[PDB]
Amino acid sequence: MIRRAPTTLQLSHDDVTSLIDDLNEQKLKQ
Amino acid sequence: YNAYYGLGTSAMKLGQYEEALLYFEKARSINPVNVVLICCCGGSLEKLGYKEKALQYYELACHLQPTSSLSKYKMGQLLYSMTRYNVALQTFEELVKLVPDDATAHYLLGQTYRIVGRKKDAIKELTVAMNLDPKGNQVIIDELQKCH
Amino acid sequence: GINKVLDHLAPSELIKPVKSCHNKPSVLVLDDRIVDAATKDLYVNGFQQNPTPENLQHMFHQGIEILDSARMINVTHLALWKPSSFKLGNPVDFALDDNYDTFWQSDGGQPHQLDIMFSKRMDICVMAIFFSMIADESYAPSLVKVYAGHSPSDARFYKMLEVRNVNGWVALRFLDNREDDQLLKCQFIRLLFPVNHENGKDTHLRGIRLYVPSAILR
Amino acid sequence: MGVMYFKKNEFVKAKKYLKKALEVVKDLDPSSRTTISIQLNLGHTYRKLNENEIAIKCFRCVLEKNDKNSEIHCSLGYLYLKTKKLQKAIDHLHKSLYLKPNNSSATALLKNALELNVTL
Repeated sequence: MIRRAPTTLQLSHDDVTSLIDDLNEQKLKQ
Repeated sequence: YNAYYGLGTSAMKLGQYEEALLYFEKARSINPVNVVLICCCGGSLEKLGYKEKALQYYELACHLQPTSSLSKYKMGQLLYSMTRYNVALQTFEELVKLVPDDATAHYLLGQTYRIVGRKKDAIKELTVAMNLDPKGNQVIIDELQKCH
Repeated sequence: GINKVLDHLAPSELIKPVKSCHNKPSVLVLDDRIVDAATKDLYVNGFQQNPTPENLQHMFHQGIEILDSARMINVTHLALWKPSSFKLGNPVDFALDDNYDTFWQSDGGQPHQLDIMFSKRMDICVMAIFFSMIADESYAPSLVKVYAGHSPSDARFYKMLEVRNVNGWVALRFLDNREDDQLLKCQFIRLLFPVNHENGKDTHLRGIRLYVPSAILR
Repeated sequence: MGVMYFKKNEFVKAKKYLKKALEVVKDLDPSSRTTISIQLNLGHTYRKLNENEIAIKCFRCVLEKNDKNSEIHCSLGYLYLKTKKLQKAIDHLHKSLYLKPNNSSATALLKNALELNVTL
């Protein structure tokens, strides 16, 4: 049988934008 | 570190002074023992406006390498900009001692002597400057009639 | 405040002194046999038998470095170019390659046009063109008119150029349009070559450049 | 099932189902584009579950099994910059740029990582 290629999860741009922002206020904190 | 230095230079030529400084600090961190990396980073700092930190880095460089002609050139330029001609005089003196055959050193030495007020030193150094090189004599001539 | 600014945008009685323009197109003299301060400003290579091409290739270089010697920014490659027509031998690249040996040649109607249309608003201040009366007398540009405008729609006449004898770079800074800025502010520039010397047909362009204002480790 | 529960913003059951998928396939056939997808999706779930250590471990495993993967190196850069392992972050990010020069987010991530490293 022709097994379908399993779907793979992607790293979205929204989450990385959120993380880089959070890092910006993190460094702005001190 | 060569890639970091090249990135810093590429950012510098485009005007992004703070980015170029950002690359140059990492370039220093990779190789702490250097001289012209120190000079370029300090020049970036004075482009930012941090003259005191640039002076401290320049002093660290000159301490690391007591014999560094370009570093001493940078101390001379920065002290001329900051009106510290009292110590700039000895900086140019040691520099022209290091390099006796370059007309640029004689030019700056005579200019600093004229700014201080020693007319004889200024005219002697400018005369040496014109004798060595006529390619840039146009500025040397002007420094003549200004002093005369 | 609303009224006073509208008066500033629309000065009705303030501007028009007498309305007595001559309305004739001003003609610029390019001759290099007379020495003058204004001519020296626009003519760079200096006034001088015909030099051999190797001197012409030689003098082609110092004219380049002298123009490049001053504090200046070159954006000749920062715009799109479209001549009237090619001849399949040399595109405008050989005109903008800063090489005297290579050149660009058009082939088509007598009023040849060279289009220099920009992508962004850049304020050109110095216009540089190289001519070779003796190397290219057959295809020498005898009559030059430079346009100006913000688009192909609104191209308008700017200046007149009569060519009698110029073997050298020609510097063309703009002062009439803006006396305050001493530079030109347009996005669309086109050139016309309606006639050549001794009743020529086609025209070369040895050099062209565009000027705008604003130890190491390996 | 794990992927659909992840898409449904319900990560806890997705995590357990992907764990079951891994443990079923753990003993046999490490290759053949199956363990790779299992471990990649599991690492993505852990990174969205905010637990980073096992996610980094699984991402390292798949990077061992496959080095030609720009997305994997971007994910390692993400995870390392989430922690304070800046050297590994910049190394994996430069690797990703090498793998694919034209990456949209990676440029900003590299700028932020360099700025943080210099300010550190």
